[PDB]
Amino acid sequence: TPEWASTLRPECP
Amino acid sequence: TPEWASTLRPECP
Amino acid sequence: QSNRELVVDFLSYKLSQKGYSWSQPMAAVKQALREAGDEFELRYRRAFSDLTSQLHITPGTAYQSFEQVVNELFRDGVNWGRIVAFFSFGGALCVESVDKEMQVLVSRIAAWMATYLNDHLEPWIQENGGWDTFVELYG
Amino acid sequence: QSNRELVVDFLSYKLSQKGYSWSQPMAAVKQALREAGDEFELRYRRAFSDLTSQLHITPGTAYQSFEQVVNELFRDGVNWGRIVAFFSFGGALCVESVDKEMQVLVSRIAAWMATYLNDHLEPWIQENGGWDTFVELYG
Repeated sequence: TPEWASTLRPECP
Repeated sequence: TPEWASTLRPECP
Repeated sequence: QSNRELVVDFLSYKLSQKGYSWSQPMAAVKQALREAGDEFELRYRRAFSDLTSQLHITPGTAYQSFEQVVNELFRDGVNWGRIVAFFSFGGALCVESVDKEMQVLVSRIAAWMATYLNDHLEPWIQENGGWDTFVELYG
Repeated sequence: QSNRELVVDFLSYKLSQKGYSWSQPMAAVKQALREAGDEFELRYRRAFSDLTSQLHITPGTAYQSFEQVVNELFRDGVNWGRIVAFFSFGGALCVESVDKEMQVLVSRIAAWMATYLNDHLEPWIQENGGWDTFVELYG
């Protein structure tokens, strides 16, 4: 989801 | 099974 | 609910997706039990109906009435065919409940059956090799 | 081998035979976790492979090595996405173990994942409404 995807580190459903 | 069936009461895989 | 069953489902899905047919741990027990219960209900209808005719559930029925009927079924000893009948009896109690618009009773019947197995049948099952033995003898 | 898993499977089967579909809420959880893991591994492959590169399981790997890597995954807090990554991580370890003909490690990894969920993640899961919240948010 967009809300989960935004917790990735910048270097990295 | 025959061994399961043999434990039914006479009135009654 | 159960983290363990979630883990086992996901790992089996992932392995099978990659080309390794894995199958969950109790898949063979479930299949053998379903098969034996189908055979019991089809080929031994007199024995099936005798057992089901002994209890009718209402929302006020207590576990003790279920346990009363099942204790009678095992009075002359536990064996695997009587355990098969206990499952078919529980299943009949569920179908009857849904037939009379009391679907809420299904999860209560499941809890009764799990309780009876854990309290009354597990010592014999484990003594006799566990459910894996059931699959080895009849699967 | 759970008596309750066996009971729920038999009743669900017997009910479907009469035309009744007993809803299992964990069935929706299992399906959402499968789909979310597939999407994580495909849409975020760099995040996925970054996690899988941190550990390779051998028969000498101790649980504490898995726990340290997963602890780093949750270093900045638990969220449902990191929990998806955790399931995908464990599935990649199982696929690798089977690739290397070390199939016994699958059951070991499955036990480590359950231990980690129950010791580290279950209070957070409960605080956030249980696995039903995951289903509602994923679709």
